[PDB]
Amino acid sequence: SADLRALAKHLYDSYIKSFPLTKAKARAILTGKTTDKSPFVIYDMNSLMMGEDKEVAIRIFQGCQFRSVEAVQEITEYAKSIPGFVNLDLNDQVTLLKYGVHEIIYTMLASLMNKDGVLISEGQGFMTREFLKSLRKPFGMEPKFEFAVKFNALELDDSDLAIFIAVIILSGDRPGLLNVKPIEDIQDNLLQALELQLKLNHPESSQLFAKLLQKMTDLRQIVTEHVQLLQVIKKTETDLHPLLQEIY
Ligand SMILES: O=C(O)Cc1ccccc1Nc1c(Cl)cccc1Cl
Repeated sequence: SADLRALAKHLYDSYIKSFPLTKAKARAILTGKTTDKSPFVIYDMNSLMMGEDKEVAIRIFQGCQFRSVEAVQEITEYAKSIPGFVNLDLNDQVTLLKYGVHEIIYTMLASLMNKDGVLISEGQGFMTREFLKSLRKPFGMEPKFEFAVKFNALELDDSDLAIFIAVIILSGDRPGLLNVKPIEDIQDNLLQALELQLKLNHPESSQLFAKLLQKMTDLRQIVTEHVQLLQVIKKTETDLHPLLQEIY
């Protein structure tokens, strides 16, 4: 039990060290807290180009593409610090990440979100949900917002997210994995540690562990729909990053 707690601290340390915008910073920026600075708000085309100070719809997709890329670099950096990940068969490390990064992006994306919009550029900016929903065509972050709303109601902090994200990466159901068993061995560990952490950090909360695993369903749905859209865009525009091209 003391070992699981120690494993939780490790993941947390590494999470802090791998992701410069945490959920705690992001919430401070959103709630006008004096620990951090207020963002500029992008709510329309006028304030959009007013906010680039700092086609529009194409410019914002490419922007999301560039931010996704950095996300992958940071998530990759984080995976290397999960005990046993770097000991795994190389082809599988690549496999696990290739299929997990999207799921993690949306998880941490919820960290940047409220029912009214999302933080961007390390909290410097705040693009509104309506402005995005009105962006066209095609430009329709709306399901990401609905998951965010549901997701953020669990009220997990960064030390929760750190373990949960580790679990996601270590998914032995990932397609085309050579050796499944060691990955599962690691995930079982992460899982058991997530169980204890949620039981210690949210004691009044019931079945939060179960509730937190169920959300992995929602994540699959989101990512499938995302990939479909991106494939349609790829055939309606002739002219992705070498990392972006790799995952897709
Ligand atoms: O612009 C932002 O920072 C939000 C954003 C949009 C698209 C893709 C990624 C990100 N941010 C982001 C980053 Cl930079 C790292 C880890 C997880 C997330 Cl959600």
